[PDB]
Amino acid sequence: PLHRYPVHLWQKLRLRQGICARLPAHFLRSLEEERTPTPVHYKPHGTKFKINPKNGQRERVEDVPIPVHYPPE
Amino acid sequence: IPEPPKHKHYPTPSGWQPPRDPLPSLPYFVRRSRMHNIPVYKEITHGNRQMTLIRKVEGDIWALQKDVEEFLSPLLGKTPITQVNEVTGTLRIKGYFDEQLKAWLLEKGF
Amino acid sequence: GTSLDLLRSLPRVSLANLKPSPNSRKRERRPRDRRRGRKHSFRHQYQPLSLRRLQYLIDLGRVDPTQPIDLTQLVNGRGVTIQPLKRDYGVQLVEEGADTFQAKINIEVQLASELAIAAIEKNGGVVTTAFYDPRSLEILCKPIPFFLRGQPIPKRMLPPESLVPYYTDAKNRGYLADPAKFPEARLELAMKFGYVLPDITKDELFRMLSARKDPRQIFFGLAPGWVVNMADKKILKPTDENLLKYYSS
Amino acid sequence: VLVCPPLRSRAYTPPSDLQSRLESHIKEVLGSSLPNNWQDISLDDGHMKFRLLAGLADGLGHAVPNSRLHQMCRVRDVLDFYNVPVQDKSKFDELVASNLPPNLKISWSY
Amino acid sequence: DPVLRKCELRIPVHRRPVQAWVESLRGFEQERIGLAELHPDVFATAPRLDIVHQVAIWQRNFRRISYANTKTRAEVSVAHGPRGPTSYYYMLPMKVRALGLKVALTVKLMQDDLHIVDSLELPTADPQYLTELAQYRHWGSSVLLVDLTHEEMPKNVVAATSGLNSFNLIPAVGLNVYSMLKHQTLVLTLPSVAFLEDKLLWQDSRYTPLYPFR
Amino acid sequence: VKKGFRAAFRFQKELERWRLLRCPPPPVRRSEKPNWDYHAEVQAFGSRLQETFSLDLLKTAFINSCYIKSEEAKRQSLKDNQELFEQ
Amino acid sequence: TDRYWRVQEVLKHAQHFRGRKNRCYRLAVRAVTRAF
Amino acid sequence: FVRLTLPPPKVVDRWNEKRALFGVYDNIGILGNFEKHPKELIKGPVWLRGWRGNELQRCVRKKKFVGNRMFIEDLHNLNKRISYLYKHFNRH
Amino acid sequence: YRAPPPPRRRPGPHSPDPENLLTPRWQLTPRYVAKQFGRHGAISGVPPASLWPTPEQLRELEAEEQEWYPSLATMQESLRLQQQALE
RNA sequence: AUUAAACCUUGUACCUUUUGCAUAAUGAACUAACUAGAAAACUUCUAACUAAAAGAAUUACAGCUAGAAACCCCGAAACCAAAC
Repeated sequence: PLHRYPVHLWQKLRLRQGICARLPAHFLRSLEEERTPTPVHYKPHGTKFKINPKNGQRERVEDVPIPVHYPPE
Repeated sequence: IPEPPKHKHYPTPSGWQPPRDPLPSLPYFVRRSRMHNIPVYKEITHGNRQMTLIRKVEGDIWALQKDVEEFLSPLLGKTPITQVNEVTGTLRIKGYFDEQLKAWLLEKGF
Repeated sequence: GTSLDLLRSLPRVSLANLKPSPNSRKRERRPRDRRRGRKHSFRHQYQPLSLRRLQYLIDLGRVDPTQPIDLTQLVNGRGVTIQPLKRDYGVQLVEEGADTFQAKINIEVQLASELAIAAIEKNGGVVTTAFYDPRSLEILCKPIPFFLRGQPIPKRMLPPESLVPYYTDAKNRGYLADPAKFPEARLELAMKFGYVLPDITKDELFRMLSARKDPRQIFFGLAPGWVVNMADKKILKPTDENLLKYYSS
Repeated sequence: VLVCPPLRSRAYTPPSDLQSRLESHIKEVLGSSLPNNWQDISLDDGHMKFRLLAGLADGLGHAVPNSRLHQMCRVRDVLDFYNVPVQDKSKFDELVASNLPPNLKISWSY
Repeated sequence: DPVLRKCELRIPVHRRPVQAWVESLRGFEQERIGLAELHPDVFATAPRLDIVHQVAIWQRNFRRISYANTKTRAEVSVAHGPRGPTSYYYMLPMKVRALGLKVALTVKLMQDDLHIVDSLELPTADPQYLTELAQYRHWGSSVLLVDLTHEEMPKNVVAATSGLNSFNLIPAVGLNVYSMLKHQTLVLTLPSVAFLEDKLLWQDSRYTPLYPFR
Repeated sequence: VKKGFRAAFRFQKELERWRLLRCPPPPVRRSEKPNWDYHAEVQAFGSRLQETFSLDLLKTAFINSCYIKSEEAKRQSLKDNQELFEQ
Repeated sequence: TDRYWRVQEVLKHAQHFRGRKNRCYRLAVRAVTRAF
Repeated sequence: FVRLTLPPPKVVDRWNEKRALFGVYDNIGILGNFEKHPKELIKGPVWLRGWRGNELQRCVRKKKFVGNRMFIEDLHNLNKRISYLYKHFNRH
Repeated sequence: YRAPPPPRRRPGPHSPDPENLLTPRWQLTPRYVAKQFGRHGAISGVPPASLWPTPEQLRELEAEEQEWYPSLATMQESLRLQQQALE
C-alpha cells in the first residue's frame, strides 16, 4: 500500500501521541519553535530584481544560504 | 452570435447581402453558415489539387449536381470533375471557382 | 428527402447493428506469424484589425455602433485572439478597406496608422491611442477572474521611455499628446486629404464620443483603485484617506 | 385495480363504405358538413387535426403513424393513407394459407 | 381538449415543423390527448449513424481501464506481457456528441420507438401496471422512462421502474445514446423534450469558450 | 487445463466420430427414423416413377401379413397383398 | 488450441506411409507435400 | 491434452443493474450546464484520472503523485525500471 | 431499476481547517482567502478592509514605485537630455 | 498406377547458408507445453465545424478538432561496487 502520512509527518504523529504528548508544554513549544540562525558567511542579495536570461524580462530573485559545516566540537 | 441587423439598402457597404426573399422553390435548398455566410470553402489537398466544397446542401443533391454541372461546363470548357459525398451532403469540385459559383448562387436567390 | 421513407420501412436498429464507417480504421501488422516474422521581445507584438473586418463587424452588428469601440468589447465579441502566453504587447490598426469602409465611430487603439486615422476622421469618427501594460491588458481582457481572486482595480501603467515619443506625438493622437495641438492637427490631416473637416462638437453625441479616461484609469466606467461587489452586483469604492494617498503615490 | 385491456391487432382493411365513414366523420367533426373540395382541405389547425384524426382512428380503427404524422397536411393524404390495406399476417402465416402443395411440408417449431 | 405545443425557438421557414402524438400514462387507453411540434433541426436531422457508432465506442471505451500486469525476466527475483495499469480514456468533440444525440432522436421517432408523454405520473405504483400498459400500446420489451429532474420524479413511477430490470427510470441529465439503443422504445416527458431541445438547440452559434463555463 | 468451451465442444464431436467408426449402429428402417410421412412418400414415389397408382390398392400391396401380426400384437396388449401378389 | 486438428489434416494423408515418417509430424508434413 | 469433462453451465444477465445503468450521466457536462466535466467521473489511479500517457509517462507521473507515500523498496525498484526505460526510448 | 441521483458539486464557501496537517499550505494562504471573497463576496465573510494593502504593505509598495516606476516628469527630463546628446 | 500389398514406370532427404548450384557445410532420437516487432513529431485516409477551430494555455490568408495508421528474441570475453 501507500502511507497516508509522508515520512516527515510520521515524526509529528509521535510528537502528538504517547509520552511526547505528556511532555511539558513549555518544553514542547521550545522544541516546536524554530529560529533561523543569524547569517555569518552569507549576505542577502542587494537587489530584489534581475533580468531573466531565458525570457529577457525582469524577474524576482531568491537568496541561497551558503553551506557551512559545524563540527560537534 | 447576433443575427444580422436590418439595413435600409442592400447590399451592405461591405458587400454582404442576406438570402434573397422569397427563397427559390428548387428541390434543393442551400442554408447559410452559422455566421450567415455562403457555405463555400476553398480547399487544397496533396499540395497540388485545388478544390472547392459546398457543405449545407439540403433537398435533392442530384438536382443541385446537374445544375452545378450545367453551370460550370461552359465556363470550364467541359463537364466539371466532381466527387459527391451524399452521406455528408457535400459536393467536391476540382479547381478554384468560388467567385463564379458564389455569384451564381446569388442569382438563384440563396 | 426520400431517405427518411427508407428509415421508416427499415427495422428498429440495435446495439449490435453498429458498424464503423468505411476506411475509418486502417489495418495493422501483427507478429503472430511469418508475415512480421524475420525482419524581438522588446518590440511589441502588435495585433492588427482590418477595417474591412471592422466594416464586417459593424455591418453585421457584432459591436454596437452607439457604444464607443472598446478593446474589451472586441474581446467579448471574439473579434481578435490575444494570448498572454504569446506575450502580445500591443494592438494596431490596418489600412485595408480604405475605399470600402465608409463609417464614423469613436475608437481607441494602442497603435493607429496615419493614413487610416484621416479616413475615419473624414467620415467623422474619433480615434485615439492609449497604453495598456501587457500584464494590465491581460487583466482588462479578463476582468472576472481577478474579481474572483479579490484583487482591486490598479492604476494603469505608463509607456517606457522608448515608446513615450509615439504616444506623446500629437499626430499619433495619443493620450499623452498635447490637446492644444489637436485642433491644429485635425485641420492638417483634413488638409492632407483635403476633405471638409466636420467639427466633432457639432455632433449631438459629441461628449459621449470624446469621453476619455484618465491615464491612470484603466476603465472608462471605473476609476483606478476601485473595487466591485460582484456578489451583490455593485461597485465598492475605498473610503480610506491613506488609500487615496496610495493611489496618488 | 387497473386491468389491462385485450391487445388489439394492427391489421386494417379499407372499409367497403370508406367514404361513408370518412364523410360522416367530417360531417360531425367539421361544422360545414363536408364542404366543397373537402379533399383539398388543409389540416394545419391543431384542434381540427386532433379531432379529425382521433375521430377517424376510433371510428375506422387505424391511426396515423407519428413518423407519417406530419405528412397529413391535406385530406387527400388522409384519404389515400386510409384506403391502403394493412395486414398483420406474418410471412409464414401467408405461406400456410397459400395452397400448400402435397410435396411441401411446413412445421412451426417455435 | 387537445394539448398543442409549438417549438419555442424559431424554426427555419424552409423546414417544416415535426409533429408527434402526445400521450398520457394515467389510463390504459389514454394513448392520444394532444399534438406537439418538434424542431426539424433536432428531430429531422440527417441519418448519420456512423456518428452514433462513434459515440457508442467512445462511451464504452472512455471508461475502460486495464489493471493487468506481469513481471518480465529482469523483474524476476514474460517477453510481451501487460505492463501496469492502462487507461483508454479519450474525449470526442462535444459538438459531434451533441450531433450524435440529435441523430439518435430522429431514428427513434422515425422508427415509432419514441413515445412523448405529458408526465410520468401513474395512478398506481404497481410494477405490473407499467408492464401491462406497455403491452397494450405495443411497446418494446425494453422501455426507457425519462423525467426532467431526479428530485421531483414521482414515487409511484420509481417503485414500478425500480422493480423492473428491463424498464429503467433515469433523469433527463442521465440520458445517453447507449441506453436509447439498449432500450427498444423511449418514453419522454414533455418538459424533458423542451429541456433537451434547449441544450441541443443551444449547441448552435457556439462561441468558443474564452473561460471555463463555470 | 486449457480454458474455453469451443475447444471442449470440438473434442466431443471428435469422440463421437470415433465411436461411430468403431461401433456402427444397427440398421433401422426409415419409418422409425424421424421425418417420415407414409402418405407424402407414396405420392412422391408415384410421381417420381411418372406412373399413376391407386393409393388404396398400393397400400394393400405394401401391406404384408407379418406387419399385421406386429400391429395385432400391439393391439392385443387391413388387407394383405396376397390377392395382388398372385395377379 | 486446435493444433491437434492441424496434425489430423497431415495424418489423414500420411496414414499409409511407412516408418516413423507416418507418425512424426515433422517428417509426415514433408512427405505429404512431396507426394502431392 | 483436452478436457474430458463439461464446464459448468453459465447464463449471463444483460439487464442487470450494472449493465442497465452503465453509461448513465456520461453527458453530465453538456446536460449539466458544464458544471461537472465528464473527466471528473473517471475512477482509477489518481495519477492517471483524466490523463493519458505512454508507459514511461505513466510511471513518472505515478512517482510524482505518490512518491512521498511510496515504499522504499517500491521506490528503489521504480527508479531502476525508469532508468532502463529512459535509456531505451531516448537512445533506441 | 431506478437510476441513482445525479452527482452534484457542493456549492458555497468551504473553509479548510488550519490545524489539520493534511490540508495543503496553499489552501491556507491569504491569496486563498481573497479567492474565497471573490467567489461568494459577502457570504465569504472576509473583511473588505483586509483586501487593501496594510500600512506596512503600503510603505513597501511605494518603495518599488519610486525605485522601479519613474514619473512622467522624470522621463521628460530624460528625453530632453537624450535629445541634447543626439543633437 | 493396377484385378492384385511387393515386382513395372517416375523421382539426387530436410533447415540455414553460401552464387539465383550442392554428391559442399551447419542444426535435428522422438513426443507435449513454453519460446522472438513495442512508441504518433509530421503526413495520407475517416469524420465534426469553419475565417474560425479546440470543454483555458494551441494553430490559423482554410484552417482547426477527433479517430485510425509504427520501429523483435537468445547468446560473450569484460568492467565496477559491496559482502564472503
